[PDB]
Amino acid sequence: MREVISIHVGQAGVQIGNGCWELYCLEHGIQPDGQLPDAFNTFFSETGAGKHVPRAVFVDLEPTVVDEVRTGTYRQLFHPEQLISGKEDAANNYARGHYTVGKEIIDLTLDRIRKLADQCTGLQGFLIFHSFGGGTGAGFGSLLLERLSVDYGKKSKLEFTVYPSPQVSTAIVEPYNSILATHSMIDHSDCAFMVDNEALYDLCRRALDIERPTYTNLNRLIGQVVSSLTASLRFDGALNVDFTEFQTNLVPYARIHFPICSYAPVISAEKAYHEQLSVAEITNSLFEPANMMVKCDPRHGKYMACTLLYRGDVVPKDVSAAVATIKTKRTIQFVDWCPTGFKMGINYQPPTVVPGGDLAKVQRAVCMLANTTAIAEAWSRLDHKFDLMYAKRAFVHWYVGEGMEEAEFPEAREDLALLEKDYDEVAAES
Amino acid sequence: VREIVHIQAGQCGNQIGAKFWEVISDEHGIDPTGSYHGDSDLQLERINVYYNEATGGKYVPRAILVDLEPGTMDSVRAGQFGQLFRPDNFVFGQSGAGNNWAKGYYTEGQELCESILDVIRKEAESCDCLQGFQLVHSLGGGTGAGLGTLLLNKLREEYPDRILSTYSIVPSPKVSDTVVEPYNCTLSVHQLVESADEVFCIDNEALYDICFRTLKLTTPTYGDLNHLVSMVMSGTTCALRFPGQLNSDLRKLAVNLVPFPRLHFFIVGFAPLTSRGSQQYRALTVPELTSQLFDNKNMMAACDPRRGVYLTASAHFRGRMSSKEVDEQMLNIQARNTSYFVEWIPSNVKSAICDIPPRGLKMAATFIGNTTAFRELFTRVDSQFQKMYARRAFIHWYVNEGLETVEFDEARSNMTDLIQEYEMYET
Amino acid sequence: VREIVHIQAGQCGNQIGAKFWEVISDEHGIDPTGSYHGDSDLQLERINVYYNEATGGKYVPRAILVDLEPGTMDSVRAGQFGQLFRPDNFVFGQSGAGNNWAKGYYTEGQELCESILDVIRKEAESCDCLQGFQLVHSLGGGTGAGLGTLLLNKLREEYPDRILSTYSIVPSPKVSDTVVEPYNCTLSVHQLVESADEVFCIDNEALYDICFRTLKLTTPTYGDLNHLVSMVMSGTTCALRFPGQLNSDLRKLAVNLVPFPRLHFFIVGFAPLTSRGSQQYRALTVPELTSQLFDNKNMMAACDPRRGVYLTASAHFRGRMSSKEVDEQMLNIQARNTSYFVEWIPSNVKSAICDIPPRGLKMAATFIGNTTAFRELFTRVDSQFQKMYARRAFIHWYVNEGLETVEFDEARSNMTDLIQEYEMYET
Amino acid sequence: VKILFFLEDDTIEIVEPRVKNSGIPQGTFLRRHRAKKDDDSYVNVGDFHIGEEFSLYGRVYFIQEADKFTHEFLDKLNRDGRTDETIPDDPYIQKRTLVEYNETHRNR
Amino acid sequence: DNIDDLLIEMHKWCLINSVLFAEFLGQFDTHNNGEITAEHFRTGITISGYKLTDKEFQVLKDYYASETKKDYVKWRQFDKDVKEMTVPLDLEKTPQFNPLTQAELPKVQEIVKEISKFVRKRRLSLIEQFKDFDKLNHKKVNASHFTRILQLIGCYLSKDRIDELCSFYNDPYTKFVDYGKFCADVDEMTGQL
Ligand SMILES: Nc1nc2c(ncn2[C@@H]2O[C@H](COP(=O)(O)OP(=O)(O)OP(=O)(O)O)[C@@H](O)[C@H]2O)c(=O)[nH]1
Ligand SMILES: Nc1nc2c(ncn2[C@@H]2O[C@H](COP(=O)(O)OP(=O)(O)O)[C@@H](O)[C@H]2O)c(=O)[nH]1
Ligand SMILES: Nc1nc2c(ncn2[C@@H]2O[C@H](COP(=O)(O)OP(=O)(O)O)[C@@H](O)[C@H]2O)c(=O)[nH]1
Ligand SMILES: [Mg+2]
Repeated sequence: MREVISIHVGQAGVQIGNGCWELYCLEHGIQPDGQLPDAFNTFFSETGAGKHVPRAVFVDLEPTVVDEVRTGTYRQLFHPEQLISGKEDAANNYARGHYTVGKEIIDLTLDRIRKLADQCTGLQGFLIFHSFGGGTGAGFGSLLLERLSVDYGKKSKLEFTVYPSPQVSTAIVEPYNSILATHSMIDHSDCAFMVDNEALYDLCRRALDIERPTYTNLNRLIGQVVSSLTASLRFDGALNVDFTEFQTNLVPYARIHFPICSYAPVISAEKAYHEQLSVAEITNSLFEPANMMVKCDPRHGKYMACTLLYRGDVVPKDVSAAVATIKTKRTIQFVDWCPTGFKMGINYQPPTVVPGGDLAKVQRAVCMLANTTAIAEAWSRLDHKFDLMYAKRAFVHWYVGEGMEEAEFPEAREDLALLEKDYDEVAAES
Repeated sequence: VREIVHIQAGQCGNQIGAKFWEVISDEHGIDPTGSYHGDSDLQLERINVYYNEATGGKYVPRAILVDLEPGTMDSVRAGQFGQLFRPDNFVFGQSGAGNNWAKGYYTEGQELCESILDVIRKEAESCDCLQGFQLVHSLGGGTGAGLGTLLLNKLREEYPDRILSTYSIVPSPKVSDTVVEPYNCTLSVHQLVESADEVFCIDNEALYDICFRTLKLTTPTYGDLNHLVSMVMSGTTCALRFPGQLNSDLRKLAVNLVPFPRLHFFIVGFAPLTSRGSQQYRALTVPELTSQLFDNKNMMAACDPRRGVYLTASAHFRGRMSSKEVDEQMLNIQARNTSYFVEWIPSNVKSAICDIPPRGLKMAATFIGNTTAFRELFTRVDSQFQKMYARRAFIHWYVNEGLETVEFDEARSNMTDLIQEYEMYET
Repeated sequence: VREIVHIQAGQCGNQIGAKFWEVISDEHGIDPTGSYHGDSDLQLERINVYYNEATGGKYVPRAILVDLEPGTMDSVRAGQFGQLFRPDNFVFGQSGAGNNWAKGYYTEGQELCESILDVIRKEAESCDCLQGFQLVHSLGGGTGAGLGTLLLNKLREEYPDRILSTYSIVPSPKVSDTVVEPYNCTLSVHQLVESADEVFCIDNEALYDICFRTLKLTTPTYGDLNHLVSMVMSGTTCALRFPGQLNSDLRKLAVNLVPFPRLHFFIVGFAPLTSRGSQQYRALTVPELTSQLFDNKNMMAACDPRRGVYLTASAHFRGRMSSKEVDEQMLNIQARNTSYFVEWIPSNVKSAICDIPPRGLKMAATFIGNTTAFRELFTRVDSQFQKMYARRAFIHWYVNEGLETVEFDEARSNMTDLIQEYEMYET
Repeated sequence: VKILFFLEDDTIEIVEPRVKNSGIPQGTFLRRHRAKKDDDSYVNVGDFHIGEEFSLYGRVYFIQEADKFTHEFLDKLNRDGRTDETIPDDPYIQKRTLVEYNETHRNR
Repeated sequence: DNIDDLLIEMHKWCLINSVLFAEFLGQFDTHNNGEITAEHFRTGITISGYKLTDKEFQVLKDYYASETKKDYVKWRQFDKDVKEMTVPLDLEKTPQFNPLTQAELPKVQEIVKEISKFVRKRRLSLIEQFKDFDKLNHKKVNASHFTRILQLIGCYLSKDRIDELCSFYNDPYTKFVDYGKFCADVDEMTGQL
């Protein structure tokens, strides 16, 4: 019909994939074994005489995270080929995950992903997940994206990655891997989404009332974002949006693509009983910096074209009235050469709650993907952190010994500097 | 499948090894007869890391025991877990230790070296994979200091890729068991710096300090002293054996904490530690664990961090616990005490989480850090070495073995530069 | 129905043969009183290979015992299984052996030869089919070396087609029992080269070495030494006695291993062998067995193959085990040690898989191989035989019996070319 | 523990015996003073029996054995008793004694 | 669908994983009432790491429902109930015994005996032959592979009796065939080999 292929890289990618496919199973009503007690085709294939198999490939260079899926409850859902596990992880090193150990396994995975595309008559794009700080997410992700660019060409390659947090850090070498992967991603990706755990931690504690979250809670909120984005391709609606429609409307330039994400309403069960959750009420909440999934304030920058996706009870009237109200906000800035600024998509399928869920069953919801110059704030912090380490050459020996030539360190530094010039050159009005 | 090969040497290594194998055997649930009698399936998930299976459901560890005199081996045979070890893995000589570095390196080392190396090759090439080797020995002694460094060179020659992480015990500054400690420790430094990827330094004075102050024991025994060391060794490899929210193996640990090849000496510590009467009163949460780890009194090396500065630090946690709460402590403990970290490396504290804590303990943590406080440690041995070396005579027992007097100058030449190497990078 | 007739000569043959008939009595389940008391129906499938039935349910062996003095027979009679044997099969003289080959061959050999042959005729022509004969004798003594070679020629004259498989013990240089062994071995070799199809060589030095190295027996007696030999000859005929995935009997072995009629002296090897204090920890697998068989120390012939090159090799396996796992080891072991194999014959390693393993062992393996290292064995005796020839030594004892002095010259000349024959084929 | 009671003024004292490497501060467990039961009433000799659970200040103690003179004075008040119940073994002390058993016992 | 069996299963998951809920469920109690919202309990259970099924959820919510409010669950009562399974806190009162470390820790036999006949006659060891399929060392394999190896040995039994052995020797957690105890029973009935 019209299907989508998802690939997950690194432990972050596998765990995010675990939550996302959990959401797909209960949203279509598919049991863990693949049976039933519509759009199944878009995400599942009918193979086993009553049985559905998902169109997914999980990749990691170490077996622990994949073996959890192999031994977990959802093990019977996946074909064994779809779960690929390496022998020893990249040790948070970009050089080891790209040249030495990454090339040991690159051509194994590309066979499986090409094999799954043969069954996919209506393939319209790939969804790709990374952890920039991780060795496999960066080094192996770059090698996979470079090959997939020439293998298929004009097929949409969308990314949803975990950018490093502004101050929260778990790996020392995190700045090194992020910049090296930045050069690879910028040229080959059609459009790359960014989120960070630090902004999530604030959101799942303030609006959703959770004192001490884990990675499990963060992954479930990420699953909701992906479900709303793909809801247009999978359910009835009044304004559908395709993969080509987000990409053509959100990116005014080739290298400007990077959007930011937010979701509303995020709210607990007790709070939900007291409020009306009107279309204007949920729309107003998105634009506050507090709801942002990336810890950057839009007021530092400006707004280019935006996308809104509504689910459920929404009526096109209240969308236009709410968006018209948004245009009156002087606290929101738009560049002069984009007076239109919006595309809206409306779908009838409401969000689905989860066993052991974290959210309330809201009858209507909205998700936004928007491009802003405020992301240049994020790139500045990473750039400054890199120079301090590279000025005294703090970790070069690990990377050089595993195949990387030292000349790649300034080259990736130069590409980031050009990218920051691309953002500030565009931001100015004329 | 990341098998780890464990090597013990001498009186110090064998006692620590014997106690260490009690901890892991209990953790996985191995009966002293060698048969699994545990309580859960996860213990069998990756028991292959430290155990081999003999036909009959009996598991035997990948252990090698090395000594120059049989006296230490016979005590291990009569120990509680003596039946566990494979009989052919016991390699021993028929001559006294001598407490001499040159004698153990040249005279008795060569004959044992070839017999030992074949024994290692049996276990090294018996498993589907091998991540690295593990060494426990003393530097103040004769057998572990002399022969242990000789085997360390041969392991690197055959297996360059694998991780040669070592656990070492350093001669005590105030009162120690041996007169000729300065020579053996100084001579062993040069071999350790160039060959070993990771070095953990452990001092008996710190262990005694913990037993009084924290554990409130009246008469600390070597059994209690060796227990604390063994719990650190289990913590480092815990990520491989069990799942977790964020895995961190040995190669991850070395990449983060080692910015330059020669700066890889580490200080270690463990939390929580509580006296038997106080554990009723003590609340135990994530912030409580972080308090001990950075507290100077919990360090197992007698080197006060406050006199120096930190370069890198790594902490591991075990048990189900909030990911936010761990990440918040790392940020605060770094911002609160910015006077004790270098400006030119941000995010100096690495983190990791494991799912399953040790028996009895709901949560536990391990700390490995690198600091310039080691300059205190090698200052003490170098100062004592200078006084003894000006007295040319005690070298007499080293020269008869074949050791040239220039080796003492080269031995003093290199670690002096290592002390210098830590001096400049404080700036 | 491939019956094998057993012949035992001398003090060596009767001791080893008595132990051998214990082992087969164990495996088929024959009570010492001579009746079946076993546990499996497969044991009675092909017991006719080695046994006849006396009416009444009593089974007796196809064995003939030969000696010059009755002392050894009485030792066999009073043994645990002595009464099993047929009363009339004991053939003995009434004169001392003398340890003289000429006396054994000419004086007492002719008198005993005619009486022995008819006893052999009784067993040889009592069965439906007769594949070959089995000889056990020593080459250093006078009885087995002297009379054994005489009987070997007469067996070939009457029964050319049948396989005359022989097991021999070479006089161990520098160790062996008596003074005149180089004379006896030298004369016997010429008879062995032309007449016998297959010869297996066993040295007493290797049996002692294996016991100390592997079995860790402090006091190895002939009971243990003969037991290890009994396994190999039991394994060779096991293909005849039990079903398997790929059978290989004697005639298959001779065709594969023998490239030219005179190059057929073999070395034999057996695995597994483990000390009784370590058998529990050993992980017995198919690759583990392959390690022991080709290990140079497990050969019961004191001739190290690495000083030579291999020509043919054959391995036998007993157990329920994967054909692929077997077939892969040959290729791996042949490809790794290509420097030790001749390039004008590829696939130098033969195989077979038999089903039922021996008691106590889940699986076992047997090795028989041919190599140019036999030039080491014959060099020792030739040099030793040369020094007794120069001053004419004891030969006067041989002359009185009727041996012409030229017989010593032809005996050395034949072996001299045999040593040369292995030299040219190394190229 | 060791429970000491004074006939002169009805006060009570509890002293925990000191044990090698116990790791717990040992000694006087309750200072000599008059003890009020859970019923707000003073403890008396009429309360103590050999084999009966005696509670004081949130804790419960089990009376095991009495001193020789304690036996005699209680005999004149018909309060004697012998229970077969010894002190249950401390597992921690058991294991340390076995480790000390390992160090000391038998190479013979 | 059962309160007690689910409580026993949770306690077993506690003993194996060494986890206490008082950390997680005490977070949401901002007033220290001992009662929190039902949906925060639902979030707390998932955070705790156990994958509780929906059926178990409402049965727990119904049983531990409060009387002072709508849809409040007595988390302190639930947390205490699981804690008591380990050891009562009133042990300062003498009587209670603690679990120490030990309390914490015909058709089939006919087929077993015939299998024992085969192994005795053959001198087999089955434990080394199933090893090809129990990856991750759980020693429990799919029913098809368990059967499939059996005639790889060569004991061509009738199809229905093989499924009978799979039924009795079933491993409830993985729904697989547990061959660890199967091999022990087989070699025991064969005897010495
Ligand atoms: N939001 C979120 N982030 C995660 C999760 N798991 C891991 N991460 C991120 O992943 C990073 C850790 O690196 P890894 O998960 O090991 O990624 P990797 O590519 O496999 O790195 P290697 O293990 O060296 O191969 C951390 O910075 C986390 O922020 C998760 O479940 N949720
Ligand atoms: N921590 C600890 N130290 C020990 C133990 N046994 C011995 N030592 C110390 O190790 C140091 C060196 O011992 P030595 O016997 O010379 O070791 P070796 O000669 O290298 O094998 C001595 O100062 C001992 O005090 C033990 O069980 N634990
Ligand atoms: N392996 C082994 N060798 C033996 C045994 N008995 C004797 N021999 C050796 O056989 C050699 C010669 O034996 P001998 O008495 O001359 O036998 P005969 O001449 O054939 O009767 C001696 O050197 C012995 O060492 C035995 O039971 N086992
Ligand atoms: Mg990874």
